[PDB]
Amino acid sequence: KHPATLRKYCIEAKLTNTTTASRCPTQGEPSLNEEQDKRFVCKHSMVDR
Amino acid sequence: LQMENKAWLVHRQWFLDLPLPWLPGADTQGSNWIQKETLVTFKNPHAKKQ
Amino acid sequence: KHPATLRKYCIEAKLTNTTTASRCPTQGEPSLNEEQDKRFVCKHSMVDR
Amino acid sequence: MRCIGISNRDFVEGVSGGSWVDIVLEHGSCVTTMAKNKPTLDFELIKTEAKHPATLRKYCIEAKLTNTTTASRCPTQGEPSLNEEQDKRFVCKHSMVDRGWGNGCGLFGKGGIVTCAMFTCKKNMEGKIVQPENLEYTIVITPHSGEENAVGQDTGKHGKEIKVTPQSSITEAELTGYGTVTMECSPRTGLDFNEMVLLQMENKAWLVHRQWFLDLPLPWLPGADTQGSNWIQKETLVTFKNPHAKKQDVVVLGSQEGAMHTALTGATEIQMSSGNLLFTGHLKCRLRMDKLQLKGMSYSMCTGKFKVVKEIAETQHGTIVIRVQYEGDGSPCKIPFEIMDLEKRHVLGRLITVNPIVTEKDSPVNIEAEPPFGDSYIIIGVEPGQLKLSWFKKGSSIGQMFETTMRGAKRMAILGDTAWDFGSLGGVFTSIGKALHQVFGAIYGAAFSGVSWTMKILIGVVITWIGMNSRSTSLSVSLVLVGVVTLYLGVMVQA
Amino acid sequence: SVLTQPPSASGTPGQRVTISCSGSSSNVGSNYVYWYQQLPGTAPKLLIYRNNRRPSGVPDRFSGSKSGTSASLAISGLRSEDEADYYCATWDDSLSGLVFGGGTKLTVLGQ
Amino acid sequence: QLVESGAEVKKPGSSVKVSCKASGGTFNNYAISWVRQAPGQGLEWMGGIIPIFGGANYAQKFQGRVTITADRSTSTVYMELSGLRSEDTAVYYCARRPQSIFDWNFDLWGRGTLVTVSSA
Amino acid sequence: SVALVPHVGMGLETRTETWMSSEGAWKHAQRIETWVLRHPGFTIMAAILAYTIGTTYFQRVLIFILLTAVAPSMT
Amino acid sequence: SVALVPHVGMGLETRTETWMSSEGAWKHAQRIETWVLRHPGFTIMAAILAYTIGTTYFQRVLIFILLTAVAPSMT
Ligand SMILES: *[C@@H]1O[C@H](CO)[C@@H](O)[C@H](O)[C@H]1NC(C)=O
Ligand SMILES: *[C@@H]1O[C@H](CO)[C@@H](O)[C@H](O)[C@H]1NC(C)=O
Ligand SMILES: *[C@@H]1O[C@H](CO)[C@@H](O)[C@H](O)[C@H]1NC(C)=O
Repeated sequence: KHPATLRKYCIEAKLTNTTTASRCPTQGEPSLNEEQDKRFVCKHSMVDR
Repeated sequence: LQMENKAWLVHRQWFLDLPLPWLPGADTQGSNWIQKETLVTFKNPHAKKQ
Repeated sequence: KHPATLRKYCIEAKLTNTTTASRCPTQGEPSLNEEQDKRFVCKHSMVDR
Repeated sequence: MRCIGISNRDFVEGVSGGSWVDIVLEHGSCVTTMAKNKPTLDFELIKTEAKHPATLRKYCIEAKLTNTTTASRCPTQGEPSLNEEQDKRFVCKHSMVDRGWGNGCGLFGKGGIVTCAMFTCKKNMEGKIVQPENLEYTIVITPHSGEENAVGQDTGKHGKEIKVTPQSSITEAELTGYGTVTMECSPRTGLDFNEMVLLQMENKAWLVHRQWFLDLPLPWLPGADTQGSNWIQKETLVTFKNPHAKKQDVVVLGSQEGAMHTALTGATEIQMSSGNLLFTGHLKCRLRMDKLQLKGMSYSMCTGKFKVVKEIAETQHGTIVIRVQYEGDGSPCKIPFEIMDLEKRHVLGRLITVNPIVTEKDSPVNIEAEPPFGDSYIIIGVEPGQLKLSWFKKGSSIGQMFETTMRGAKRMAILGDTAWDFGSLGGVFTSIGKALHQVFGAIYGAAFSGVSWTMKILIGVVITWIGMNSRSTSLSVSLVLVGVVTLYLGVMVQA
Repeated sequence: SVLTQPPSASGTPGQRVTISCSGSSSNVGSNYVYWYQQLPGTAPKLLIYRNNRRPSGVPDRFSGSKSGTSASLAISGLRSEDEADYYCATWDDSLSGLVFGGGTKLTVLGQ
Repeated sequence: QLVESGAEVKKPGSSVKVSCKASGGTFNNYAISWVRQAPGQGLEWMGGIIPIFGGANYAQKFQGRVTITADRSTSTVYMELSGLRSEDTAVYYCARRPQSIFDWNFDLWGRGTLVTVSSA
Repeated sequence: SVALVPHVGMGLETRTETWMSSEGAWKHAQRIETWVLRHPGFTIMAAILAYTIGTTYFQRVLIFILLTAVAPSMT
Repeated sequence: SVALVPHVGMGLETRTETWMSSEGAWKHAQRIETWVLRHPGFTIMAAILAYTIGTTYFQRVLIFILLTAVAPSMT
């Protein structure tokens, strides 16, 4: 009786508002306003430019 | 553990070691999922686009 | 000529909008809505209750 | 400027007696071929299409149960039977329950019980297949002149897309001003599509091994079924539970989409929405340059003033590209381009844009050249108004040899025994090496099939240790070589 | 700085008229020059791309000229259709942006 | 193949976001630039972006005042202007160009969104 | 995957049957058997390596068994 | 489940990055490390058993890694 939630796992999700940003070679890293929000999933990588 | 009208009696450590996005349980907004990288894939096949 | 900013560093900061959240023992972690905004610096700890 | 700017660019230099060269074209790469008296060309594989795919299974990733039926026999009276137990659209299982006077049997034993539920599929993944004759590789050939590749909606007079199929594997591309280029490709020695499956999930598709696809532990339809209702391994998507020995139940195991995604790691992702497009894999082609001539070789030097409209930009292949306009007379003229030392006493570099010419006065042309590793000077034009451009290259010859050897080893890692055709001109050493590589690759693929990269690292370390602690010197050397190659392959694998 | 362009242009039907756009070493003569026709109450239309190459849309009567540090647009035959504001856009290496001209309103006589 | 956002009437000191929805081919193959034409004035280039790459570049006049972004999920490009003022009144266009750094031939245009900084 | 970290050795087992005890009792062994059948080449190499490394037949057999069980498991 | 046969050592790997390659590169090592951290009691037993069974130091270590890798992945 009287259970308390310890953790809530996610088993199914949806991704929206996909957006990309780039800073071309030697000039550092790209900036997205979405990286400030923690409900956006972000990743950094290099592309040929 | 309660997953869509089924329940299990699991070990607490095993439960907390699950590699899925999760919320603290104290969470109310329900949107600051953490460990989200376990449920999303990032692709840069030829290093031309992400 | 024509410099490009590679990075911007913070030397003098200020803290405002400090908030805190607590969870009773064995019940997991506290949840702060601010903790979803990367504009907020956060840290987790333990306090005897 | 497309092949420049691709990190996987490859430089193929030289032709044999016959003006042909063997090249392997990969999807993510580029091949730039240079001959003694031929225009430099860029080769890219930009499209692989599989047509008219045929399904062979329709594995179910999410099912449900709707008509649960149970049958029981009192103890000592043998197993029960249900009518649905002969229905192929039903999942059944036999168990035991405790029975007695309270239950309603009257014999106090363990009575057989069987429960059946109707299995219905809600989501499935189609494992289509294609005939190796239905593949179609699209290859773009561009003459790699300083001439701009043009803008869309108006003209496509620069890029030349040649489609190659197993039926018509020899095709000719007529490049305006450079003659024609003949490609003798072997699409039948590429992916071996007879052993491949085009696995299509909800909105995502993968190219997977066919035996791996046929060994998947999910319920499947033969692929010729239009009504379903005859799934094979229905037991893999359901669980029968008899808590204690009182009541027997059955439930489905939940959507297998995520588990399938986990199972697909190491399979390359393809496209199957608007046709079956595979942006993965290679194509071996033999390139015939006999009818390929430099454009405007019967021109006179410009004898005018060039201006650099875009400063020298270094690429990631060791070369440099410079964009020069022409303000002079006799517009269709050769550009006097050299890469010398400070005193202009030696020629230090080679321009890989052979025979740059100016078609129009104000039209800019961007030359690509490979300067030396030291300090060098780009000289553009003639005495009146000559442009002398300084440049410095950071690398070194030893480093370049190391990088070239590493790229060759990587090519062998991916195109095992097909790398020997990458820039082959026939040759006997190449043939002997290719045969030896075929034998060794057969042995290695037999001994390391289905093994992960961590297992490869472990086995390589074990074999290297065995070789180092060996009595025979020849056996020690052979084992050390095998172990080091295995370590390299385990470090370079799963990409 | 910006591509200086003639604010006022005048012509008569059946007459060939050209517009002059003069830039700097980094505006024009170092980058392609694009000419646009912008009628009132409508978005600009690309007249000539690259260095005076006609897109399929514009008729053959339209054409442009490019020089060492200036450009020009040529009109084969004239009409009231050529009464519009004209802009020469070219990438500026020093300005680091697509800089149009001042805009040329071409007036066609016949009223 | 390029459709812009509807008309917007704003107030001084505010911020306005303009939407330009391109097709799939134009999103993954071409760049999109933002040109604003003031009332009775010549064309002006604000900035652009390669939607597939997403790195935005702006005219030196608009540093810190214009934000251009793309929505790869909806295949849309947005321009956000901060510090709206009387002189910011103009029509705004989104044009489709190749993603090469030398060619700015706008072979496609939208229809312009009138950002009217006034009261009606 | 969550499927790679099952709830087996948690020491919570009672007389009541578990979630998929009947199913999952032999699934790992069946997978190893299927993998060995599909990859006879790696089994021979593992046997040779175990014979070479193992001083005694207990060491050799244990090494071979562990290698054969590991090869599918890592994959 | 289907996730336990992940299409890893099937050959036909091109120069284009495969599906979930980055994560799958180290997921298995991560899970073994987490298992060893959460279950140090079995790891010590494996070390003792490998030392006893192993004659030479190389055999001891090989048996140790084999045991500690099979233990979590065994199910
Ligand atoms: C995501 O996109 C939708 C439009 O489809 C928009 O309404 C919403 O505000 C966006 N969310 C964020 C966080 O940008
Ligand atoms: C921080 O506190 C101030 C105090 O009035 C408030 O105006 C502001 O909205 C707060 N910021 C956040 C992000 O909550
Ligand atoms: C399941 O039961 C329903 C009862 O409404 C029946 O109509 C249907 O035919 C049954 N399906 C079977 C027996 O497969």
